[PDB]
Amino acid sequence: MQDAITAVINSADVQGKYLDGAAMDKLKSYFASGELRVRAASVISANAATIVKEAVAKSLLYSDVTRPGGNMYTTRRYAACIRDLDYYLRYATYAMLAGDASILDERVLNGLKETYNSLGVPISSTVQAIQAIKEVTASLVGADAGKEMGVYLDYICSGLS
Amino acid sequence: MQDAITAVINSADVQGKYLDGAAMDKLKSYFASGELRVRAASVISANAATIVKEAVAKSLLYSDVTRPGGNMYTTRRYAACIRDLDYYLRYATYAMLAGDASILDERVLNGLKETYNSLGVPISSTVQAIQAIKEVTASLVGADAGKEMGVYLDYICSGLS
Amino acid sequence: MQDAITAVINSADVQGKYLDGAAMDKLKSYFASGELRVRAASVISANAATIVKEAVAKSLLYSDVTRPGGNMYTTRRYAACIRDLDYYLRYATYAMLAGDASILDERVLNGLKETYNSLGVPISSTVQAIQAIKEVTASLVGADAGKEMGVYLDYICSGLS
Amino acid sequence: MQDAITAVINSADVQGKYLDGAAMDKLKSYFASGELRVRAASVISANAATIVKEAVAKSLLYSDVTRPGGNMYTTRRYAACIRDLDYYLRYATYAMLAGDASILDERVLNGLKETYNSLGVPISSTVQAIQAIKEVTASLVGADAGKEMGVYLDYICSGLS
Amino acid sequence: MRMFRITACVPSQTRIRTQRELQNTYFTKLVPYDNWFREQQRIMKMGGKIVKVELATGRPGTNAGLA
Amino acid sequence: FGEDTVPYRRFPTLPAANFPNTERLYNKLTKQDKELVVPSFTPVVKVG
Amino acid sequence: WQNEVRRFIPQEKKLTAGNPMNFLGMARSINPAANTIPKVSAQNINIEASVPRR
Amino acid sequence: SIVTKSIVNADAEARYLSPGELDRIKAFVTGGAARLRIAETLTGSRETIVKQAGDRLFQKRPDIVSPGGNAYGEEMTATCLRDMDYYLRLVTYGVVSGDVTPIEEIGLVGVREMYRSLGTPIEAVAQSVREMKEVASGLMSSDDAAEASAYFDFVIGKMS
Amino acid sequence: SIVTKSIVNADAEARYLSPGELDRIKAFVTGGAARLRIAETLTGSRETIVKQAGDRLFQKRPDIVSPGGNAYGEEMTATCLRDMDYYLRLVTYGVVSGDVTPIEEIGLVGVREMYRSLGTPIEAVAQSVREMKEVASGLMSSDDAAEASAYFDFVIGKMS
Amino acid sequence: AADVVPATIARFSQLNAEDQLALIWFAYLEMGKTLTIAAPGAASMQLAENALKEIQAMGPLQQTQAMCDLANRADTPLCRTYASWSPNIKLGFWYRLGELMEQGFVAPIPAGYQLSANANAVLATIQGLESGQQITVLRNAVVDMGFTAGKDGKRIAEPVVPPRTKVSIEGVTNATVLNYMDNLNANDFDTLIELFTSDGALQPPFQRPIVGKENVLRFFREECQNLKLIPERGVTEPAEDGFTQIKVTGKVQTPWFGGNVGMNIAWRFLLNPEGKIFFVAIDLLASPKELLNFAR
Amino acid sequence: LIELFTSDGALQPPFQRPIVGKENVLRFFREECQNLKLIPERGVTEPAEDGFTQIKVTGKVQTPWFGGNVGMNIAWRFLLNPEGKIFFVAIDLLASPKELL
Ligand SMILES: *[C@H](C)[C@H]1/C(=C/c2[nH]c(/C=C3N=C(/C=C4\NC(=O)C(CC)=C4C)C(C)=C\3CCC(=O)O)c(CCC(=O)O)c2C)NC(=O)[C@@H]1C
Ligand SMILES: *[C@H](C)[C@H]1/C(=C/c2[nH]c(/C=C3N=C(/C=C4\NC(=O)C(CC)=C4C)C(C)=C\3CCC(=O)O)c(CCC(=O)O)c2C)NC(=O)[C@@H]1C
Ligand SMILES: *[C@H](C)[C@H]1/C(=C/c2[nH]c(/C=C3N=C(/C=C4\NC(=O)C(CC)=C4C)C(C)=C\3CCC(=O)O)c(CCC(=O)O)c2C)NC(=O)[C@@H]1C
Ligand SMILES: *[C@H](C)[C@H]1/C(=C/c2[nH]c(/C=C3N=C(/C=C4\NC(=O)C(CC)=C4C)C(C)=C\3CCC(=O)O)c(CCC(=O)O)c2C)NC(=O)[C@@H]1C
Ligand SMILES: *[C@H](C)[C@H]1/C(=C/c2[nH]c(/C=C3N=C(/C=C4\NC(=O)C(CC)=C4C)C(C)=C\3CCC(=O)O)c(CCC(=O)O)c2C)NC(=O)[C@@H]1C
Ligand SMILES: *[C@H](C)[C@H]1/C(=C/c2[nH]c(/C=C3N=C(/C=C4\NC(=O)C(CC)=C4C)C(C)=C\3CCC(=O)O)c(CCC(=O)O)c2C)NC(=O)[C@@H]1C
Ligand SMILES: CC1=C(/C=C/C(C)=C/C=C/C(C)=C/C=C/C=C(C)/C=C/C=C(C)/C=C/C2=C(C)C(=O)CCC2(C)C)C(C)(C)CCC1=O
Repeated sequence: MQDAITAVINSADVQGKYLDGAAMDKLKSYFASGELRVRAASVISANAATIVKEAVAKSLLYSDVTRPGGNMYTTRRYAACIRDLDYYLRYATYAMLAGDASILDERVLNGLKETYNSLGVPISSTVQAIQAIKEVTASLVGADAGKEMGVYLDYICSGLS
Repeated sequence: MQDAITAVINSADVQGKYLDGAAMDKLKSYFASGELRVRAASVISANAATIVKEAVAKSLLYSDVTRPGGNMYTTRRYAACIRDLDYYLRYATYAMLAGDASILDERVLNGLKETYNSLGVPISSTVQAIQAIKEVTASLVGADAGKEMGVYLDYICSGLS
Repeated sequence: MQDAITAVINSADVQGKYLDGAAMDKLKSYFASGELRVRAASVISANAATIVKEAVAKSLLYSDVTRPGGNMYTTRRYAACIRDLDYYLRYATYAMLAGDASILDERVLNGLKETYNSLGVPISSTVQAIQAIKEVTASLVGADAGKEMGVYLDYICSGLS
Repeated sequence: MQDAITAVINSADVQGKYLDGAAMDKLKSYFASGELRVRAASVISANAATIVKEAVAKSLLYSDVTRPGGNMYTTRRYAACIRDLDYYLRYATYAMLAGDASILDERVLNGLKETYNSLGVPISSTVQAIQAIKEVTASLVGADAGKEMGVYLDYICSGLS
Repeated sequence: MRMFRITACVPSQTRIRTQRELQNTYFTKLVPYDNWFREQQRIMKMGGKIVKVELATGRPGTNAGLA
Repeated sequence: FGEDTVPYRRFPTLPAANFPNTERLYNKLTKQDKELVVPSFTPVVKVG
Repeated sequence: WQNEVRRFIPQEKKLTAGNPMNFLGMARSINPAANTIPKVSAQNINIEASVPRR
Repeated sequence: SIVTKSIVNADAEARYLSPGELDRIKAFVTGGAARLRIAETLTGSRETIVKQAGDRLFQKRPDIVSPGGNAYGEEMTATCLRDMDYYLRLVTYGVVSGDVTPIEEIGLVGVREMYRSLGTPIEAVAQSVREMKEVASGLMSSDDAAEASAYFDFVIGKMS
Repeated sequence: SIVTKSIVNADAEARYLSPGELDRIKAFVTGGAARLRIAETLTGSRETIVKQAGDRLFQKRPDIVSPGGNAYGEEMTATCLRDMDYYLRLVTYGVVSGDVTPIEEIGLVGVREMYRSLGTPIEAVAQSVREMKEVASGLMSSDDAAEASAYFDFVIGKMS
Repeated sequence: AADVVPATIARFSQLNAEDQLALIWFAYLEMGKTLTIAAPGAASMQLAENALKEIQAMGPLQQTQAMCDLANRADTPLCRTYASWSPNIKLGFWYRLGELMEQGFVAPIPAGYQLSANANAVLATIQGLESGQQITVLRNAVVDMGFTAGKDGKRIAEPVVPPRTKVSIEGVTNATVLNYMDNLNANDFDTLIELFTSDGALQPPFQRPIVGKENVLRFFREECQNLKLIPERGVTEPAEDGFTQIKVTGKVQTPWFGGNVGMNIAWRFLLNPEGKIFFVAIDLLASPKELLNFAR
Repeated sequence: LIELFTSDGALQPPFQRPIVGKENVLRFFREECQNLKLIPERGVTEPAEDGFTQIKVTGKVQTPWFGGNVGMNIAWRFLLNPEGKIFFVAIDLLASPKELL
């Protein structure tokens, strides 16, 4: 996977040059964002379970998916959704802390479409739950950290779409 | 897989007959090939690392292929290319000593084009690598042995492309 | 495909928001650049017949490509090569006039990479020819217009990579 | 395994009492020694191969063991001895970092004395090889870290006794 | 092929398995020489105590003919 | 599987795509086809 | 009445970072100190004590 | 990068980054000004650092350049200098990133295979990088010399 | 021994030896006289073979014995002569056995690690065994020259 | 002859510690032009730069004492550290000592020393021999050198030899500046602490000026140590308020702030019209040579 | 300006060790010498080893540069390359009786 710093490193090294002024500027910009990234990551780790709980409450509960026959039926499957939302949130936090959403399409989106197609998961329902998580985390962490987290979560949603 | 001898054997067996004159002359031709193939295999086993070394030094080495952007960059990708060449050389020796390309197209062409495309491998650069392999093998094995080795390597190249 | 103005309009439409100060300043920037782009387009339309000629002369004449075995060999292939370069020149001029890369995204690089790979044509030498025509157009048009043309052309090269 | 902190914690927990003044003093001692241990680890990681090579050369090379009929004789047994000394160096460095010999007891000493007894490997020769490693590492790191590194190596030799 | 026989006691340090476990907690196996180092490294890293090991098959110090 | 369990088909959740790859591997009978279900993982970022 | 006689040679491809062409001049400026050809023939060396024994 | 390494460890344990990892990343991002400055310094001293590094390496082991060595002529010595510039660029990458993963990814995986296929003495390569480190430390601030020496030392250990 | 190799294959397959293995052992036992002749010739002409091959290797790679090299010093050139003696005797063992098992077991497994530890250029050693090949072929008969060359080719490829 | 190297080894063997040390020093002197060139990289010097730096930091008297202790295999920590090293490490360490002596970083030999007859004969034999047996003889000689716990002895100890002129300035004959230069060559900074006034304005090369008499005394006690100053000429002019500006150029025959044994050093003195030395600035003039640079 | 510098061109700031490296000298110019005026007065020129041109130029600095505004002398020691590029430039801040620098 690639972060904001190794992204600049590989961008320079593909042409093989050294680190010029633009590379140093990009690294300094990432270092400036690092404070916000670290604070948001710590808060999200602290409130991970509550965030997914609230998103599930406001996006999935009391609907056809949770009703009998629905994909959220069969409590093993409900726990599977809880774990999946936890995975999405944790890897979104990883991507936000890295500054590049390469881990999202490497360790997360890789095979996700075919997985959900085989398992009959409601893709739009999962996407909607992801925006619910995005809104909850944005409210919890603020405007800028919420901005970055929403960027990466919506990248995940676009990958699902 | 199969070689010329097993090819004549199973061609007879599928019709459920003994060895007719055509099979006898085919076997005689393969036996006449014989010691030439075994000598070429022995010399190749002698200078196994050599042919790949000078083939790389001729075609791939000191170029954009081994430069940044080219697929040969980084020691990991370089050694991966060397390992690929060693695979190709051992399969070429096996196919030479057998007399058929069944070993190759059962152990080479199966999914190789698609896997190299997934890795974004340069098919042209690979083909040039096998070519340089061909000349370096010819310069050490002679004229007819080198010619048949080049024929097998050319079949490998055609399957790769 | 959309110009800079239409791209701004579509962005504001997607956000469901009016053209705020950022949109107005971007549109004013495009309006300022309009005179430059129009004059550069007129000049490059003047010299379009010859510009590719000197670009190829300084790029891909009397090299391995032009000779037999080279992918530019034969009148048919050379005409295809010059036509490809003319396509790049005309569509990059289009992109410069529009102030947006979407035209090249959808009408130029869409499928071009795999098309070249299937055709076997030299993508690296195509990149070099595009670079050479970049310097030619830069010298022909000036500094700022040449810089815009160069960013379009090396974006084309990055897509073709 | 254990370190100094875990060793102190277990020593307190076995009688089920809180960390008293002596435990805090030991923890302070380890915390002070941490910088020195880390620097020594950096040096040994620098010179991992060279330390083993010098130790074997001054301890076993051109001696009875390396000659035909010796345990270190033959390429396979030479490689085995080199690997054993490399693992000894690495695990002694691990113990130096941890501040505790538990890693050596439960990762370097259980199943090794009787393994050498089964293989006929010279315990009296491997002891001197470890001592040569101790001398080389002492010369590199210095007397301060070298004393504790030699303490751990002497522990290894005593366990091997 | 110069195999090794080892008795090792491997406790459980993370999970309380409710079914019978002596067969893998206290066992004596025959290990090939090539895999002995890897097996012993794995056992130590898993935390077991190597109670005993002995070269059941093969001869010590064979300079040739060990397969 | 430990030292006493015969290996059995698994249904891992992670890492990514491992579940679909194992599903494609195990849903086909022996010698069903010669294609490669997972020839390799196309890396998102190419070094050099 | 000047005229531009374009030549056989292709236009020289611009040097890149990976190529050691730019290091060629640096290596020449280095001019590393080579080693004289050793005068050893090994015939009068006898392998009973000439090999180290420590 | 250090952030990438921490993310990988957290993913391996299937959990969020611990407070220790977070504080380490915070300290690294705060102190990144010095790392960028030292990368700039090594980039500027690139030409000289390579020059006297190669000179000291050749003096310490002329066999690599002498008849029979890997880089006997000026041409192959130029290639050797090119490789030394590669490794300088990799150490710069490591300094800016803060962690050795770029170094391992670019120039330490399969390096033994590379320098056994090329016949290059890997011990000679290690000595060359070591002289590189010595000259860099000489022309660098002492504490910053240690900061770069961490990555130079890691490359030395991997080469050896 | 090819007999031991065939026994290993048969026991792995859990079957008695096949006609191929029987014919192989029969041919080996019938050619044992010529194999022992080759072994006796190599043993008798060992010192001249090793010395000439070592000098040809010196001419190929003067840097091996140049100052600062692994073979530098009369001690470190006599040790090359000793190593060449060891490998020649190993080739004699392999010739008399008919298979490469003793060679792989005494000089090929762990050899790269040993020479990495000692700093030796295994490529140079491969050139040396090549030169021993030409010298032994010159001193030896033409018909058995191919047979000895097969084992020399094996050793050169493996230790290359 | 086959036994040339063992014969030379025995001949080096009967020689004493003084003979052995003188022979090795002259061998280093003849090295490259007459003896085998040095390629120190082949030896693992990484386990030896610690002792090398320690010996460099040691003072010249203790430097020679440690060297003679190593030569006669005395029981010292440095002797044991040398002995435990491999023979190539020992030879590389001796070569590093020779390089340090040639560059002035370590206390060199007495001026105009001559080899003994036996050592000269053995060195002539070494020069006659080939490079291979040359290096073999050198290695065998150096291996036994250094103390290893065991059965060893030395017939006679080689004791360290127990054993100043006014500096002459062309164009400058100021008593204060002459006393300054002579007492720095003698390391008489205690005398200088009153030789210059209480201002204590010193200008180390590539550094900002030092302020304070205590600061100048600390600088003299720490940095300045056994410096060999050989000024060439000088010029004196009247500065403001009767101050004397004295620009004196010479050379410093000792490593000094990354300075060579021969370096064009220049001292600019603002000396008090009534007092003595108000400010001193030291500048090492550049040339086609720059190793003390630190970039930034 | 720095094109007059040699590729191995070095700068010697006052009170600081020499700086070697083209971009290093660029950095010195663009973060240390920032909008300062100098008043050179006189100079001398002669040859030097390796074909260099040693030029000692004395002038007055009228801008704050490490202290001593206006009343400090700048000594440019120019070891120029034989081609003409400045192989080494040393800027020495000769000081008046003013102290506390
Ligand atoms: C110099 C310190 C040592 C040395 C060097 C040497 N190298 C080569 C040739 C090559 N080296 C590389 C290595 C790399 N390329 C990469 O992209 C990476 C990571 C960025 C590495 C490590 C390669 C690829 C080559 C081949 C040529 C090329 O780069 O295109 C040579 C010459 C080999 C030849 O036969 O030409 C030499 C001499 N040799 C020594 O002895 C020194 C210790
Ligand atoms: C080198 C000759 C050319 C080249 C290729 C290249 N290959 C890889 C990676 C792999 N190559 C293979 C291929 C095979 N493995 C097999 O077992 C067989 C048959 C025996 C084949 C043909 C595979 C499976 C891999 C990936 C797994 C591995 O590393 O072993 C790379 C690296 C790709 C990467 O993304 O890292 C490259 C570059 N490239 C060239 O430029 C040469 C012409
Ligand atoms: C010239 C710089 C290089 C080159 C050219 C070349 N191209 C072809 C063939 C094709 N080129 C294209 C590309 C386009 N067609 C379009 O309409 C556009 C949209 C913007 C593009 C980019 C296509 C589609 C073809 C295939 C059909 C055709 O014949 O035109 C050839 C011939 C290939 C063949 O096999 O006949 C050639 C020679 N060749 C070089 O070597 C130069 C690097
Ligand atoms: C000579 C042309 C090349 C070379 C050789 C060289 N070898 C050594 C030292 C040893 N060689 C061996 C090898 C073996 N021992 C075995 O048991 C076997 C099979 C029976 C082999 C092949 C060993 C073990 C040693 C260590 C010494 C000892 O045996 O006691 C040296 C000496 C290295 C040094 O400096 O000490 C040398 C020079 N080196 C080259 O560079 C040539 C390519
Ligand atoms: C070298 C100093 C001595 C020496 C080495 C030697 N070892 C073996 C074989 C083995 N060594 C081990 C060692 C370990 N296993 C562990 O878990 C640990 C913790 C790090 C250690 C140190 C093992 C498991 C083996 C057996 C498997 C293998 O060979 O890899 C040999 C081979 C003996 C033989 O083949 O008969 C040798 C030669 N020999 C000496 O003489 C030195 C004193
Ligand atoms: C409890 C009252 C006493 C006691 C017990 C104790 N046992 C263990 C660990 C193990 N106990 C067993 C025993 C069995 N496993 C089986 O499957 C069966 C037969 C079906 C038996 C009898 C085993 C195998 C273990 C180790 C492996 C495991 O637990 O799965 C412990 C823990 C020891 C440790 O720290 O590892 C304890 C405490 N201890 C007492 O003090 C009581 C008298
Ligand atoms: C090529 C090669 C190498 C080999 C390199 C070699 C050959 C290295 C060998 C170098 C040699 C020969 C070094 C000898 C140095 C002698 C010293 C320091 C003695 C000084 C005596 C003093 C100060 C005493 C002075 C005295 C005092 C004080 C008096 O006042 C009066 C008495 C006396 C005069 C005694 C390496 C090992 C590097 C690597 C491998 C490799 O192949």
